[PDB]
Amino acid sequence: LCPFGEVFNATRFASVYAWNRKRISNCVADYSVLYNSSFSTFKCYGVSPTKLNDLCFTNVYADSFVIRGDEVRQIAPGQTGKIADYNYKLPDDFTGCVIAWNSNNLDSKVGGNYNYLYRLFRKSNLKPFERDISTEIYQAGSTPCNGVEGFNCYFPLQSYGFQPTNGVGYQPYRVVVLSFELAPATVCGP
Amino acid sequence: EVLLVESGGGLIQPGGSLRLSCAASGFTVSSNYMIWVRQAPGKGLEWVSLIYSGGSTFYADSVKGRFIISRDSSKNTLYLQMNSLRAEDTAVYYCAREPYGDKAWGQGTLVTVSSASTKGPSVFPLAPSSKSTSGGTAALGCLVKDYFPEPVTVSWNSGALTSGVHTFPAVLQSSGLYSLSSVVTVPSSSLGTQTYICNVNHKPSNTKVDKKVEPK
Amino acid sequence: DIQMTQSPSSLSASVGDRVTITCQASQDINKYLNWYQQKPGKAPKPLISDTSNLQPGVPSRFSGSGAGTDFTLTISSLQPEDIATYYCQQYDNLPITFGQGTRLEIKRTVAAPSVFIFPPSDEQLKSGTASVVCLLNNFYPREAKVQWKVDNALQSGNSQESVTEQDSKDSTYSLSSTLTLSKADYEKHKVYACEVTHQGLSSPVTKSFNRGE
Ligand SMILES: *[C@@H]1O[C@H](CO)[C@@H](O)[C@H](O)[C@H]1NC(C)=O
Repeated sequence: LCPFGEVFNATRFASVYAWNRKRISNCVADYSVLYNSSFSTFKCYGVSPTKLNDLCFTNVYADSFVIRGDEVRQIAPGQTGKIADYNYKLPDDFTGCVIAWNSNNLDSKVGGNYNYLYRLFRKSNLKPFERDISTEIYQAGSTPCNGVEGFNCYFPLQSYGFQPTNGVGYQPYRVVVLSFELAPATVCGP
Repeated sequence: EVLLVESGGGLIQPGGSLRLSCAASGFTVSSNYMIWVRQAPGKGLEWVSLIYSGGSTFYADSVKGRFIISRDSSKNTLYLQMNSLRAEDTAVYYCAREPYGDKAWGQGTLVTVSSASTKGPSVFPLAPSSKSTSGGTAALGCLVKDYFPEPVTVSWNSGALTSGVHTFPAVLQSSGLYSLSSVVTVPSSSLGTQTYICNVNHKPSNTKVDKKVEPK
Repeated sequence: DIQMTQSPSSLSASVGDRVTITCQASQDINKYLNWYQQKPGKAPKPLISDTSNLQPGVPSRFSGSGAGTDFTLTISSLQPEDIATYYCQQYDNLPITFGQGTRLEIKRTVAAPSVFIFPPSDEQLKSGTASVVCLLNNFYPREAKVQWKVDNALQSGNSQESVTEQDSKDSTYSLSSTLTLSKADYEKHKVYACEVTHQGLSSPVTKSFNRGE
């Protein structure tokens, strides 16, 4: 069977700016075993979770990261916001599934979990499935920064600082995005 | 040092269009988050529009489909295009580098949405009293009557006199025209030797009036 | 939309007092809450960002605290320069929303107004209207009564007044009252009087003139 467990059950998830991709190949996938086993979000575009078990694809990608609850809505075709624009962008014609669950009991800490970051500053929007891991000081003026933070010179990433007492819109959510591409078709339902 | 200077505000009829401009110095507009905020006369602050570092735009529901936020990097300028204007759009509009980065706010530009016509004020002396107490204080002033729209500026002796000056908020008269008074207190012993002139400016009507105020 | 409610809507405090302005959000905004100071006749100035971070050029007598739905601005040692309207703002959840504002006045010792009356100009009269102006200069507190009297008949419905914002130089207010008559009504009467009642006056003060004297 396809190794979804390694994705969904990873101990640690990536920061959304540095989102992880697992390329799935040459295996059989029960996507109905997923679509009940427990998820606050399970939205499919251009496919149904039921119909996936009688379909074959060249490859499947499993993208995974953490964002805050109120940002899960940006993980959909046609959205704008700091997450869709600067961190993780789905194409308008997306074919796949967005799956999310509250991870407050795994990813929040007393005093703040500062390990999860997002890109706040960027001069232009990401292309679909673009990953920007630049740490370059953001030049907000005409004066070059020369790697030093100061006036008009900003670290481009910010921390969520997840705390267990946060309201649910500010709690961490683990997200997995399944993308299906159509060479010989190597990933099939049973 | 960062400067933000709004312009383009003025009197406009209901249904009309205006473009406000916010000329920036000291940061790159096209690289930054910026907003427009408005304040109706005597009211609080209302968010209007937002543009992200990378160009995504957001609007208050009350202006959605009517207003457009944009920027021109060659001119380092932020705009607000305002269509289908309504009386309730009447406000001072502020631009700001917000919510991220080194924060800065402009000084605001006044938009008046009204079908009433521009009218320049009449300026009348408030003459210092005859019985001004010999070694005491006299008051004198100017009455700036019957103008539309706001604002007027009053200076005394071309800005040489600032101490003891009060320029009152305008009252809206039942005529739909504004009126205000500007007064200053001076030593009574000054009245024989010092000239007092109020400089009134009403840009909307291109009125400038310099009224000399003397004992009658 | 996240509604922001500040408390109180106005306050009056003494020099050196520790002042508290509260802000409640109708839902959680975590730390993402700003404070602004708007001085009489200026634009809003950033005071605090993200609950507690002091902006450039703001003294450390200002501080912010709170989290989630409950926030506080504290001024530890109130100074006259702090006369302003203060606004909270939540910015991390669209639409950006502001509190309704807290107007801050500073107390001083009672100061009676200086009172002056001004007849209409001959120039205005020729044009068909008479504006009579009464000035109350540099008083505290703000509460004051102007009574216009024409040949000792108390006048109602034909006056408007205007009050300045509190001046940080001396913590005082001033007030303008304008009585408007037609030229024909103005010429029917002799004695034009404004009678002022204020806490700093043991009894009301009256300034008057006689038309054509
Ligand atoms: C992850 O872990 C649980 C509990 O051990 C297991 O039952 C579940 O099937 C796993 N999830 C996936 C999608 O493999």
